[PDB]
Amino acid sequence: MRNYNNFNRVWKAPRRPFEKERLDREMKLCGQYGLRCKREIWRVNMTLSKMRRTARLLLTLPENHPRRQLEGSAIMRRCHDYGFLEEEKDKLDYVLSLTVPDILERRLQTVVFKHGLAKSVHHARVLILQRHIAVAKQIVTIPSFIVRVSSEHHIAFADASPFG
Amino acid sequence: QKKKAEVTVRTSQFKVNKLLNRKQFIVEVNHPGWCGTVPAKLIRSRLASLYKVADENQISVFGFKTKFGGGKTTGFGLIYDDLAALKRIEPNYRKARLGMGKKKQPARKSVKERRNRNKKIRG
Amino acid sequence: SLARAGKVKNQTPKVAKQEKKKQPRGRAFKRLKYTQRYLAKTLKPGEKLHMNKQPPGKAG
Amino acid sequence: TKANGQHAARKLVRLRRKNRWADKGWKKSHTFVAQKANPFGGSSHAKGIVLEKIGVGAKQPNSAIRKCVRVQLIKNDKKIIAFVPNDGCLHFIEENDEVLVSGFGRSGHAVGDIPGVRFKIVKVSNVGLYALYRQKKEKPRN
RNA sequence: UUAGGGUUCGAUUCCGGAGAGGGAGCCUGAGAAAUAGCUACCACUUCUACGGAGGGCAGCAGGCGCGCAAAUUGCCCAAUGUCAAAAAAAAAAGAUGAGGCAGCGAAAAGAAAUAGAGCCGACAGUGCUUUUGCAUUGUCGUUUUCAAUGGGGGAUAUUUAAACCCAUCCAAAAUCGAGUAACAAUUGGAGGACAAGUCUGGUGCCAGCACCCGCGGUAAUUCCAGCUCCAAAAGCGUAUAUUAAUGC
Repeated sequence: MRNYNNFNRVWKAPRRPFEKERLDREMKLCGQYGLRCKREIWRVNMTLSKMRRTARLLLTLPENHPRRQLEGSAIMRRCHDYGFLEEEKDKLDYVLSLTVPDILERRLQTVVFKHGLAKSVHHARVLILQRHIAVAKQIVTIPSFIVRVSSEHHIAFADASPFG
Repeated sequence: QKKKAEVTVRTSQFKVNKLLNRKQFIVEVNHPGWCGTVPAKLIRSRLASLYKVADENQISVFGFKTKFGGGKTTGFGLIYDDLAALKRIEPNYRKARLGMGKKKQPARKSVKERRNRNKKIRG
Repeated sequence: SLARAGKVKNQTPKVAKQEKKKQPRGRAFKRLKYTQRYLAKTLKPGEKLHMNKQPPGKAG
Repeated sequence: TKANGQHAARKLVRLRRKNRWADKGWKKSHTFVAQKANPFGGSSHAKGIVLEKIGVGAKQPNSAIRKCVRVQLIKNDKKIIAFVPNDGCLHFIEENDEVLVSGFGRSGHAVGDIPGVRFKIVKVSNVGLYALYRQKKEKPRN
């Protein structure tokens, strides 16, 4: 017996999957950003809902409450990192204005293309997985790696690369 | 051809353990342009020159951890003072990679079976 | 009638299907549809564009 | 209505405990007569030995003949009917063959145009009957 | 599982209690009413030249039975602990199916391959237009062409107690390999609820489909086949229970 390692789901399917409204706004993403399947669109959704739950709960509180103070700075800090929000943001209402694209946008697959190192998102997903990209000096072969605001300006190529 | 591959060995955090008369040093390796993993022989040579040990006998190393992407390795190794201290203090398997270990004990199962039958006998 | 079972599935014609080239897979598949329906068009479905349409023939 | 008093608690509790016995969605859980009644013992499936093939009619708005199987249950020694749920697979069931049996859909009401039958035959001799239907496997007589 | 209030589960890794075929009695010990300790009875059960003598897996494997239902008679004390008169080593390394490791393992959970790009032709949309014509974007296609990489192969090796898995690599002087990328994705659906057929053949209240509403009586958008398209995707259907849906 005697396993003390956690399991958790990171993705879940929204209720009523045959809504033609939802289908539109799925394909629109998965085609454009070159995503493999719908599973990816959902994976980000979950983590965003999570973040937005605590932010809502903090916002409710009166000023000068410990929950508000401490954990408010943290939520904000980690949206400054990854470039989801800028450093002119502080409210914890900005945090609730985050939506699904702004996450996907900062995945390595898109960041590679946008920085000029590929000709398509589909093409940049290959460039990742053929082990010919880096994220500063560290070879990353995962397209779902979220890239820091600092470290999207040091992408370069792998040192194992015939293209570098 | 266009280069000569080399193996670079460094260390980070070092101890002096006078209780067991050994050194405990977290190794690092880099090995730019080297093909595949670094064999431990090379590492022992570099460490010899570094800590001014006259032996690769006293240098006995275990474990190596190859980080993802490119040639990189990190590890940990032990130097001992004397060669007698090495043989005595160190585990069997570590030694036997140098070829200073002991011959393997006879199979566990045959021992059990016999150890049971010895309880029966009176002499 | 205890046995007359399988009546229809005896009589029917079998083409036994037809050869086809392999399809795109992974992202490539999802790409394929998102081009067809939502691009090179004035419309997005909706029901405004119909994803499948068929030719005429017979009417009753 | 209800009581809003501070010490009103016990009257509320006892009221609920009475009125849940007017729910059939309470009884179906808590009462073991329901469990006993169910021919699987409330288990997911059970196996049985085929007795006889029984031709079964249909109700008035849709006239058809339906192929059904009188099966006996190993577990409890009860008899039951079940439907063959593929086209022309009456063949692949034969007498005295072991067979599995499942429920189908709503399990408190009988399915339309087959009265008394909530039971469909999934597997014959642990082979998938669907697999025989849409050919992959062939039935063992081995 | 639930916005909240709640609803439901707990045999099972940790803690507490109880039990060792069913019962009772007892010795020893600081501690036991111990069961791989003892005594007796009962239900079973194994040997015996039949005078007698034994057995207790709800310990690990494994076998029989059972049921819808569940792994190897594998390797190791290197690690983690425990017991001991005991550190290791000295000729000279205690024991442990506790425990670790591997095998089997689509219960469950994380990541991710099955292609990507430039030329030519065809189609659609938008802008300008002398209506000739041009530009931009997207799709499809040929004996079209170009690179790159994993699955897989191997090792100067490395991991590990030993060996694997992962990782790193195809020379550092010297070491493999895709083009139909045959290294070819499936499981359920297309009348309504509910995303997708004004199809074509076959059947004709028969065969069957259908959770429910309903389809089939020769004019089938639902059956039986083919093509076409849709949803999810290395996962997808089916059954039963339970929770949400339920302010039923």
